[PDB]
Amino acid sequence: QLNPMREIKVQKLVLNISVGESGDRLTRAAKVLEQLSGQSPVFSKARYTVRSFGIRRNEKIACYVTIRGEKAMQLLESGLKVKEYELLRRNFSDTGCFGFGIQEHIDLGMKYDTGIYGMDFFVVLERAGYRVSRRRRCKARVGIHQRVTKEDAMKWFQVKYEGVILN
Amino acid sequence: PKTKKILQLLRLRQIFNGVFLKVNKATINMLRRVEPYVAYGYPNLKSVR
Amino acid sequence: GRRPARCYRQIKNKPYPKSRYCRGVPDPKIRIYDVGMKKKGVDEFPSCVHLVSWEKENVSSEALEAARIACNKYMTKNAGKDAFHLRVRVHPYHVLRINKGMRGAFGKPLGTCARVDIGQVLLSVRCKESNAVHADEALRRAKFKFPGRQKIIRSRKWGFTKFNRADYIKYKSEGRIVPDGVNAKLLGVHGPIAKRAPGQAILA
Amino acid sequence: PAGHGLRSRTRDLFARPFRKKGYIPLTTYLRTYKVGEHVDVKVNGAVHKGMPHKFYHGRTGRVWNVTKRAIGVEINKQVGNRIIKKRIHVRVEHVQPSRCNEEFLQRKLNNDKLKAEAKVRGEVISTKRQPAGPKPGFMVEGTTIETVTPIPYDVVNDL
Amino acid sequence: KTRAYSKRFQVKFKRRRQGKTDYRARLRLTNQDKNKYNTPKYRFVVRFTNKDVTAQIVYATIAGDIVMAAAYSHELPRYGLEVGLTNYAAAYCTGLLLARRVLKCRDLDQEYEGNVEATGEDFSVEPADERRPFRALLDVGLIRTTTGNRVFGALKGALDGGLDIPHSDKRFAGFKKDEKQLDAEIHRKYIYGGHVADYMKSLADEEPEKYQSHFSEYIKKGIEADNMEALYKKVHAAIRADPTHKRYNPKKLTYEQRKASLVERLNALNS
Amino acid sequence: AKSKNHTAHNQSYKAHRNGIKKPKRQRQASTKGMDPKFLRNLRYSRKHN
RNA sequence: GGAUGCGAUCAUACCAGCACUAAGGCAUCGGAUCCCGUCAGAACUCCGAAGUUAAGCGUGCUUGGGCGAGAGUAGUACAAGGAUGGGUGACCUCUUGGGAAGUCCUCGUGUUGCAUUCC
RNA sequence: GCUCAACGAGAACAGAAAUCUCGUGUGGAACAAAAGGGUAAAAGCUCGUUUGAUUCUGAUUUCCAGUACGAAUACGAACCG
RNA sequence: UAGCUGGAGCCCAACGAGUUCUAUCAGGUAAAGCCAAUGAUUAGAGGCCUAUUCUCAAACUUUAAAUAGGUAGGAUGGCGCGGCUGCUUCGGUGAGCCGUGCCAUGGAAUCGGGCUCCAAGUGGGCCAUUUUUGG
Ligand SMILES: [K+]
Ligand SMILES: [K+]
Ligand SMILES: [K+]
Ligand SMILES: [K+]
Ligand SMILES: [K+]
Ligand SMILES: [Mg+2]
Ligand SMILES: [Mg+2]
Ligand SMILES: [Mg+2]
Ligand SMILES: [Mg+2]
Ligand SMILES: [Mg+2]
Ligand SMILES: [Mg+2]
Ligand SMILES: [Mg+2]
Ligand SMILES: [Mg+2]
Ligand SMILES: [Mg+2]
Ligand SMILES: [Mg+2]
Ligand SMILES: [Mg+2]
Ligand SMILES: [Mg+2]
Ligand SMILES: [Mg+2]
Repeated sequence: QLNPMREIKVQKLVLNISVGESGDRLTRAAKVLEQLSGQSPVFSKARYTVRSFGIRRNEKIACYVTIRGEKAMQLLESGLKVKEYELLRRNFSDTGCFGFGIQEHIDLGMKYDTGIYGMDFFVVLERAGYRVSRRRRCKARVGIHQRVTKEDAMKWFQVKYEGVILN
Repeated sequence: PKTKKILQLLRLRQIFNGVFLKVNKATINMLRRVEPYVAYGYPNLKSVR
Repeated sequence: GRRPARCYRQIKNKPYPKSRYCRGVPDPKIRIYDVGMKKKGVDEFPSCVHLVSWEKENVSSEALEAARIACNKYMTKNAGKDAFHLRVRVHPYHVLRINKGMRGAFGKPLGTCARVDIGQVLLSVRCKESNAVHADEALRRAKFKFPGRQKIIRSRKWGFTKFNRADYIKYKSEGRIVPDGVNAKLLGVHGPIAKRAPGQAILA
Repeated sequence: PAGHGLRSRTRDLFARPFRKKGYIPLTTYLRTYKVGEHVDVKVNGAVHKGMPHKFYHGRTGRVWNVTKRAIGVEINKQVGNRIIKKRIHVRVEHVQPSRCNEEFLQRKLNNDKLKAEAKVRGEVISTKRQPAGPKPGFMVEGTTIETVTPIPYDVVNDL
Repeated sequence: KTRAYSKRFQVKFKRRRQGKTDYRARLRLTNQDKNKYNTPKYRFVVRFTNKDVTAQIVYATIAGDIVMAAAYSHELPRYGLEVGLTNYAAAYCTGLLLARRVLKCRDLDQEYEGNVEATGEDFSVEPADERRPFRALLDVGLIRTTTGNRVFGALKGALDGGLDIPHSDKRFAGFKKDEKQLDAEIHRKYIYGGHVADYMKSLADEEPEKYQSHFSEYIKKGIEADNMEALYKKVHAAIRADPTHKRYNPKKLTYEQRKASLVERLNALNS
Repeated sequence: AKSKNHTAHNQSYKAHRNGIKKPKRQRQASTKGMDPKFLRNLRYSRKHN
């Protein structure tokens, strides 16, 4: 259906950095997200003690941030440019979300010569009316005709960033 | 004790004592609980007189 | 060895299963419950005979295994290893205690036994009609391993199903029985209509 | 105390009924109780304040006091030779109004109306209940009669 | 899902499943002391839609809630207010209108005339010592009670209308968290629409293109930022003066229609 | 030497010799334990009758 | 024949998958000055009225799952009282009373209060 | 204010378990402890403010002789959060 | 120490009752269930999953008896009129109580006469039908 309310837009983009420890590495990791977003990043603690990774309970090991609006549009454009608009078929989840990775944030543009850091890009695609599942009063499911699935998300990437899905 | 009480309400305190009982649901279910201790039936005019 | 079965023959206690409150229980002697051709189609064996217990008593795991072996060996020899299916219909779930003076006499586990009642099927054999007489002989040999009184009864059902032979055949002609091993589920009139197949959807 | 705690052997008694847990309906909370009324006591295990002892579950008693969140209930307890009129306070969640006199309350109004008519007409009546008694004679027309017979015994169909 | 899941599932209360009622809060709002017997606890229900303000005086019975009096924002044009029917000012107007209506019903309006000029600070109508003022409890619902929430605009209107509502001033528009006191001047500005009027001035000058599209119905009605104080002042005075089937859905099929359709589908699969 | 621990044998027979005693039904049930509010108020109302 | 606010009962009301809806109301929706709010105007809060019934909400359908009522299971299982009843016993009869539960089969899928309002 | 265990599909390093995202999720988690009950806009988790874990005696429940102690409940008269 | 018993009385005669009936509450034992949660447990069938399948539970359970349990079945009730309250309500609004005038054919069956003091002995029990634990 060609309803004008049935247009896919980026709900939010989440930049994840997972260092695995705390100290100067985490602080320099956070500053990179500060530069690329303009908002204070939020740290994430560890939930289990795992000897192989060398992490204890309630230890700061990662950091992330949520961006929405034109800023997340430009960040996704530059991030997908690093891939040269070459995603993968597996990269798309079946709920209408996809992501990729960046090995080095220098390709995003900032010189940062803080150090050498990568990030996990994840992007949530949604249509209008998704508020019904997040508003406090009268919560409800968003309805299958208003949901974004893998077919729409893959089509959305093909025609917006001239991207090609690899197999 | 339950058999002892019911036979007191029917006034059957001794063996070979006899009484007249009028029939209703209340009395009949009283009689069913003391069935092994008693013999009864429907009397006729010759018996009553 | 162990005490004679007369010491535990009568059902005197409440059931005492192996559980979190009863630990250190030796394993049952009987571990196999189906012998012969177990993976035989439901349309192959229409003959069914039962060894039915006529007493309410305990039956040990030992007595169950001995009867299974004795019933099995005659059937394979006198009818063929391929001509029958024999099923033990009782599982030993009761734990018997032994107190090895009377101070603190609660006993430790001794063995496992089944609790059976009158009319309870002990053993079942499904074969073909030509071998039904041999089926009575193997059940007759098996009953000497059990305490108490047992009967051998010719079942009216087709094989191990719950269907009488007069009605299992009637359903088969109508195209209303789907064979799942030995169970022969009788499809009916419920569920999605698209779930059925051409010829397998019946009104009422 | 002395071998058994307050809620001993109440595992089934104080449990909630199946698929009837969670919220407590508003009807429980805005029923009105007055002194002299009859109420049944039924503990519910989700409300722990005002909880009566397990003896009073399933007993009916009179209301003798009313407070903000509870009512006073009078319940008979047999202690050896005699009955002790126990007086306990229970929160409204564990109490429901009793219907042990509902049939009596309506009957009393009806007996008043029936005796009112006898006053107008000048008659004398009873309006007193009588147990079910012997049925009067009656006739039944000639219809079909089905014959019932003992059935021959079948061994196979006994199970 | 599994049939075992369905067999053991217990459904919540219907208005909980709809996400419309906090049953913990409703219990504490309606539960009355037992030695008060049939005395009802009255509620001051204030609800905001996307376009309307609902105000109701409600008490609970067995058969359901019973309303003593109701008022709406959408009937405010009958008094003079046609725009901004969901802001802090119209919330104050709805609260004042409801309070005037209840006092009329109970013959208390003349005895308890509240503030007739929307003072802008904390108010409580003083009990007359012979007939106490009508007492209701504010029921906010599922909204978040923040400082300056419009529900406290309606609360302020009911207080000025003459109702006794147990409250505090910590949540009126104007309270300062770093000072623990209320600015009655900022509160009066909100009650008379100053925060909206400041926006119109902060839109008509620097971004006229945004000003036209944003306050379109204001412009279409010819309302300017300088008429708001007089517009809301007249409404309060006006309220205090005269406060008083073709079927379009299908029906359920019958047995003789449901079974008739089933015979056709079953043969279609069979053949 | 061990002995018996507990029994209710003969206890209910003992309880029924002077068969179970129901308390005397009295008009004007005692007001003790009623809430002191509405108790002093009832006292004040009676005093001012 | 509809809605909205607040409810009663709390699955005949739930769950799963499909289809459709006039008016109005709801809702989705636009924005971030002010109050408020977070990593994030996503949520919450405040101010609005360009667009839309796509979603939500409402209604209907399915030889649907569940839930509810029947019939049947079955006078079966069990169990109150009685027997100088049978039997070596296990147990089981009869007599005076009470009386269940799965499978299977059939049907159903809400009712309703106060206020305002749309046709 | 929020929702737990677990599962499904996803994102460089990073895999069975490191962090992020969406969907399902009647509790399959958690609630110091034994076990049993009980609890989902909570009784669980996170944050804000706090000391009612306060004063005065009475009454009732459990044990029961219907004594004491312990423990608990419903009021009253204060002072507070 | 309470209970069971005697003696002494005394106070009175509608009140009750080791019983049924009518109505209304409460229960998780027997049975049953697993083709329902927790746990145990045999076997194939079709594609780890799905639909079946044999057998189980004092410290499992959705359902769920019989027998026993509690309450009620009027004169110690009701209705007007008038008062009192320092309690309660927006409010004679309620909750009670006080006074006063009327009304109440006795409200199922059956049976029946029932507050205090002083004290004795007892506080080894045993047996039987049914239920039941250890062995
Ligand atoms: K034998
Ligand atoms: K114990
Ligand atoms: K059952
Ligand atoms: K099971
Ligand atoms: K003594
Ligand atoms: Mg034993
Ligand atoms: Mg002690
Ligand atoms: Mg709240
Ligand atoms: Mg001895
Ligand atoms: Mg002794
Ligand atoms: Mg927005
Ligand atoms: Mg729609
Ligand atoms: Mg159905
Ligand atoms: Mg616990
Ligand atoms: Mg405490
Ligand atoms: Mg049990
Ligand atoms: Mg059993
Ligand atoms: Mg003595």
